[PDB]
Amino acid sequence: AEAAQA
Amino acid sequence: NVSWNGTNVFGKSANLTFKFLQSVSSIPSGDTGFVKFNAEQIEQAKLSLQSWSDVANLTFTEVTGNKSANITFGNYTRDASGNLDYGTQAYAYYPGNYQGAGSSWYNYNQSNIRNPGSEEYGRQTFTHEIGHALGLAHPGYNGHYGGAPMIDDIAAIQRLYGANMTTRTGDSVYGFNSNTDRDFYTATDSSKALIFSVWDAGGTDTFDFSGYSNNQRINLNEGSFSDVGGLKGNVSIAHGVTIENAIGGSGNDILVGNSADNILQGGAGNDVLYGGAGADTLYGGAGRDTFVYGSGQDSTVAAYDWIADFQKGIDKIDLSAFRNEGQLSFVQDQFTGKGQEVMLQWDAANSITNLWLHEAGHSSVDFLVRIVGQAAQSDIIV
Ligand SMILES: [Ca+2]
Ligand SMILES: [Ca+2]
Ligand SMILES: [Ca+2]
Ligand SMILES: [Ca+2]
Ligand SMILES: [Ca+2]
Ligand SMILES: [Ca+2]
Ligand SMILES: [Ca+2]
Ligand SMILES: [Cl-]
Ligand SMILES: [Cl-]
Repeated sequence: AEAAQA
Repeated sequence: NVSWNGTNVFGKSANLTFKFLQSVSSIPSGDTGFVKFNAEQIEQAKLSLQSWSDVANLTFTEVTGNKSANITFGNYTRDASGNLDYGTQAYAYYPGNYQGAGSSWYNYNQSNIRNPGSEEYGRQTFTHEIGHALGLAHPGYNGHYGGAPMIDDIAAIQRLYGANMTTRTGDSVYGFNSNTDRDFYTATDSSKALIFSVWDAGGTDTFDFSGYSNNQRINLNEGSFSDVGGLKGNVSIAHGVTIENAIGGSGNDILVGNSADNILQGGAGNDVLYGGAGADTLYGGAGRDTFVYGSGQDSTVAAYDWIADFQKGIDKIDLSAFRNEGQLSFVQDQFTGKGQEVMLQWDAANSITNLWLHEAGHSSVDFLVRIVGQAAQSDIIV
């Protein structure tokens, strides 16, 4: 699962 | 809940490997235009890894060549269509056995990504991305960005891998004159902003915020936030940590101790010092300072406060909180037994003033503050 940075 | 030890496994340490990719066959997101980490990115990434292994039971060992690694680092520059991407920032993948698990990716077209050592958002991004590659769902000030794990991050990561009890177990100083050898805990001059949540596993420790002229609010309570160097809520103390001492700056500060024995120094300016429970030693510093007492338990005879630099006619001792059970009366040289009485007693031989308070409902006189110097009745706020 992926988490993106703002 | 996921971690490198599996799903729903808590408090289990991990030894992990990491690698700076030199090439790729593909990026798991479909992005393209791979670029390997530069020397500055490498250094800053290692500092970010260190800030995680500082607080939780993790070890990180770099590998190279064709060895696989738990956590990887690489840059991208283009989308799946092959068009330049100057909009996005970074992303990372959870721990697991799937392809690209633990990998983290950063947009090389961003100056903050290329120069994370001089552009604070870059370092913060590394820290957050590593946080996610470790299993954190949602990792993460006048335009500044904290580069290290914050209070909730610390709790969460320790939940997963256990707390690191070997970290800074000696007498540690945070802020100015820091001995931590961590950039995020260190201020070198008054223009340096501090943003951190302190993890500390033992010893007698100090918050040294002496280099600032802003009015500061410094709280030594576990889990509490402080307003430091003119910022707000920029400093905090992680759950499970006891910090003992604090030094304010030249501003008008508030220093709040905890239940431990605290040494509090106001510095210049007009400060409010509150020792709380335990035997505290209080230095108001230059200026008109107020030493606050909120209950009889603040300064029992068996564990009394010292006020070491009291200035008669200038400083104040605040006992107004005792009103709630009857307002205090000043007696000159003897108690009546009625209770709610305050006496200053001069010890000429030692030049110590003993502040005695006989509290309502106490059979004996159980409240004492010892003062190095003279104090007058008009110095006491009842
Ligand atoms: Ca320490
Ligand atoms: Ca400590
Ligand atoms: Ca001050
Ligand atoms: Ca205390
Ligand atoms: Ca002062
Ligand atoms: Ca003073
Ligand atoms: Ca106290
Ligand atoms: Cl490390
Ligand atoms: Cl230390």
